[PDB]
Amino acid sequence: TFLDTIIRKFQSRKFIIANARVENCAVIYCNDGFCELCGYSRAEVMQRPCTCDFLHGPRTQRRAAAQIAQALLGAEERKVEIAFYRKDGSCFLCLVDVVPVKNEDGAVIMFILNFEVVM
Repeated sequence: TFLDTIIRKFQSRKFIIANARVENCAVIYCNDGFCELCGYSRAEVMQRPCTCDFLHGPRTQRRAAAQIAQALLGAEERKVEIAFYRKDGSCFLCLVDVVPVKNEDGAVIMFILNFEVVM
C-alpha cells in the first residue's frame, strides 16, 4: 500500500486519487474535504471516473471537460477551471489541478486531482 504514502499528501485540501491502470481512471480515494466540498459522501464518490462527470450540470463547459480528459491522457500537471455542481444543486467555479503520479520507468500509474473554489 504505497497509496497511503501518496495519501500522506492530505490545510482544507480537497482531492481525489485515481487509478490510471484501469480504462476510466476510477477514483480509489477521496479525502473528507472533497466529499464536504461537493456534498457527496465517500461511498457516493468512490469508483467513479475521476473526471467527476457526476458534478456536471448546465454551466459545465464541454471544452473545460475536454481539457481535463486530455490531461488524463498526458503526463504533465494541468490546471483547468470548470463549473461544478454539489449534490444540493448549487454551482461552484472550480480550479482543478491534475497531477500525474509515475513509476520508476516514468509511466503514469495514478493521478491526484485537487479542487479549489474560484471567485
